[PDB]
Amino acid sequence: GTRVFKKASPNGKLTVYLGKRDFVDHIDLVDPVDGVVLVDPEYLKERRVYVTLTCAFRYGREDGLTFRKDLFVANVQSFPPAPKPLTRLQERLIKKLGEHAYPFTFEIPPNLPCSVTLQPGPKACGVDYEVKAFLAENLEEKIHKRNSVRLVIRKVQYAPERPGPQPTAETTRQFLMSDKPLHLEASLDKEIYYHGEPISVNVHVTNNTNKTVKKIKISVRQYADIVLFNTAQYKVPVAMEEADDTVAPSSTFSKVYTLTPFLANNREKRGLALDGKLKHEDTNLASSTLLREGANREILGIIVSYKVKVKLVVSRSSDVAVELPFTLMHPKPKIVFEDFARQRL
Repeated sequence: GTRVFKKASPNGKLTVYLGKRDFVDHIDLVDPVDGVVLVDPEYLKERRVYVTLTCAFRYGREDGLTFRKDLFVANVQSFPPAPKPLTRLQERLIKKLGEHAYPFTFEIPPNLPCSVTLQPGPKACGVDYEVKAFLAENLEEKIHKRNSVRLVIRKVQYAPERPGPQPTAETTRQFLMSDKPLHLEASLDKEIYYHGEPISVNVHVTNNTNKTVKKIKISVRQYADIVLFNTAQYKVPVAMEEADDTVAPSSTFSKVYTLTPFLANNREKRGLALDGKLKHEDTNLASSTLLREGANREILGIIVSYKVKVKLVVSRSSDVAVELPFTLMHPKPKIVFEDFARQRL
């Protein structure tokens, strides 16, 4: 039936239940983090149960950190209940789990960065979301690790396909020791693409020169800018098609090329922004960072964007190129207990 993900604290006395691992950001709002926390009463002994949701930017090795910045923290006291309406899943889970199952809910602000991990090779950085449930007498009391449970949830970006005009074409005019120019014009089929979806690139060349285009290189490039702790810029090709298609002198050429950027091909590449850990199978290339008008760019930690590049290799050699921006999003999303740990393949 309904899949519910759970994780227990090391001692087994505190257990957290969530409906999903990935909470979709719909730009306007984010899926609520609706969960339940079960507690052992003999072990409770008149202690409070807290649940914390943290969004943090981290920089440095996973394995005392080098850098960590909390971008958002939300705390809720689940036991005793604090002076909110429950969801279908929470109501269904309390009935099944019993009188010691207490609800927790967080509303993730939409302006926060989506989950992103940047692998720089043999160091790392990223934005992570963590649900932490723990039992204690107050927030000021230092927590015992066996009395706490940590679940790494993700915020993933989804945007609906653009209802409007076609994506604008990119052009370039270049003179190649010539009286008249070579005109390169390219366009993409859509503005928004999802992970695993092919990208079609409509290439148009009006070569009014006496030179010949010997080949056409089509590629998808990821651009990842680190904007916290250590300002840096990465550029990684994530898809490449080298076509041996020529454009004769004084001639017009037109062709549609299709490419699909896949993480599977770029596991070895460095400076690559992913939407999760490389070890987890549900990880894809990072989605494009949506920049709202007047938003603080710095507090997003890592800014990801994509472009398709169309390069014409000319004989003499020389290069004529255009770059086409596009948005890469997470695909449209979609009682038995399951472990929260994400699978590797």
